[PDB]
Amino acid sequence: CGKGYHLMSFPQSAPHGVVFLHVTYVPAQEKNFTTAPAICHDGKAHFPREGVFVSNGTHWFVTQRNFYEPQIITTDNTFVSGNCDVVIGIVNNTVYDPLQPELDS
Amino acid sequence: DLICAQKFNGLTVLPPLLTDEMIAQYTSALLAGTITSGWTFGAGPALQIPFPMQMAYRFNGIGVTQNVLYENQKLIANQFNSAIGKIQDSLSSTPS
Amino acid sequence: STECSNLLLQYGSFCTQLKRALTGIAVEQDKNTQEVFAQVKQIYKTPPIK
Amino acid sequence: MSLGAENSVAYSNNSIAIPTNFTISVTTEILPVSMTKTSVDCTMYICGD
Ligand SMILES: *[C@@H]1O[C@H](CO)[C@@H](O[C@@H]2O[C@H](CO)[C@@H](O)[C@H](O)[C@H]2NC(C)=O)[C@H](O)[C@H]1NC(C)=O
Ligand SMILES: *[C@@H]1O[C@H](CO)[C@@H](O[C@@H]2O[C@H](CO)[C@@H](O)[C@H](O)[C@H]2NC(C)=O)[C@H](O)[C@H]1NC(C)=O
Ligand SMILES: *[C@@H]1O[C@H](CO)[C@@H](O[C@@H]2O[C@H](CO)[C@@H](O)[C@H](O)[C@H]2NC(C)=O)[C@H](O)[C@H]1NC(C)=O
Ligand SMILES: *[C@@H]1O[C@H](CO)[C@@H](O[C@@H]2O[C@H](CO)[C@@H](O)[C@H](O)[C@H]2NC(C)=O)[C@H](O)[C@H]1NC(C)=O
Ligand SMILES: *[C@@H]1O[C@H](CO)[C@@H](O)[C@H](O)[C@H]1NC(C)=O
Repeated sequence: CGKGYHLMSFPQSAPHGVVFLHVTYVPAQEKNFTTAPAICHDGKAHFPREGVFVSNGTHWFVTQRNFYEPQIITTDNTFVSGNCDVVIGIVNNTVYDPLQPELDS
Repeated sequence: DLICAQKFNGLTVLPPLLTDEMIAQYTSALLAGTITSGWTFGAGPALQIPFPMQMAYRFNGIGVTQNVLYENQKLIANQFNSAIGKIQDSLSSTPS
Repeated sequence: STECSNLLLQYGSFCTQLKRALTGIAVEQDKNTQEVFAQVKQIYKTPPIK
Repeated sequence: MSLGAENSVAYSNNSIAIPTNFTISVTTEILPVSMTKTSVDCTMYICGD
């Protein structure tokens, strides 16, 4: 249904035929980032629930794959599977905990 | 002599517009896009992604978590390599 | 044979029909190849370190 | 004939490219659906009156 990620389509009648107006989403203005498969925190490997880990050079974030929206790496958007000894390419970074300021205050 | 006999009576074989080299080049371009960029190149600009992360995305596509790909990366790579070698042997060894 | 061609001309546009049909098939084969293989407009290349 | 513009993708083991914007693209696809409905009187065509 068109070139790109298909959103919707509109039919138009034509003599002996149909013309489809395919409305698609095309990514643009891509930017390079340093990526890692997992984040090693406290001896545990954290993997993104729905996104991908990206780094702008100094800080690590997790973002959705098809649009750049960097977010802080927390336990809400990552899941823990295993220790840090198996994943090839795992990098060391902190993983924030939302409950940590709550019980502290 | 079959080709000459056909040619003599006015039957001609027109050459294909795309040569085998250019079709091979197109397949090479598709392979390079699918290896370095995953499925992004087919939907817009080619976005580079490491191949294990691409394979983890594909694992998510079939409903398996990415940790399964990362933890078993060497086993998956070995299985894929073995299957590719078997494919070459299977094509070379079967007439039909 | 010129006599055969003169007799053949009485049958009309059969020869034109056959040439047109074969020409359509011939262009169709090239179109098939373009549809299947020419699906990218950029010739991508693999990195040197494979 | 040139097949396409030459592009080398910067593949590396730890670099990714993330889109930061989008384009809403509308494209046309034209498909034939029907032909002209023709009926032929066989007797009149071959023999007339
Ligand atoms: C990577 O992103 C982070 C977060 O956006 C940047 O850190 C901020 O940088 C701005 C401008 O340098 C500062 O005003 C903020 O105070 C920083 N915040 C924190 C929490 O450090 C970081 O500079 C970016 N790195 C690069 C190389 O662009
Ligand atoms: C990521 O963090 C871990 C834990 O802090 C590091 O592992 C330690 O590395 C030091 C120096 O190489 C060793 O003396 C320790 O024995 C290691 N501890 C464990 C539990 O393995 C690891 O080196 C860090 N990786 C990176 C790339 O910084
Ligand atoms: C991501 O970074 C790579 C390398 O830093 C960029 O690739 C270079 O692109 C320029 C311009 O086309 C070429 O002249 C170089 O030869 C490329 N280098 C390599 C190693 O391929 C790439 O353009 C960057 N991506 C974006 C979106 O800016
Ligand atoms: C995303 O791209 C759109 C265009 O596709 C950008 O919108 C343009 O912004 C410039 C500068 O602000 C304006 O001069 C143009 O008139 C805008 N075009 C349209 C169609 O609105 C937008 O700024 C981009 N956003 C980001 C974050 O890159
Ligand atoms: C990472 O990539 C470079 C070139 O792309 C390669 O030379 C290197 O061997 C790779 N890393 C490992 C651990 O193989």
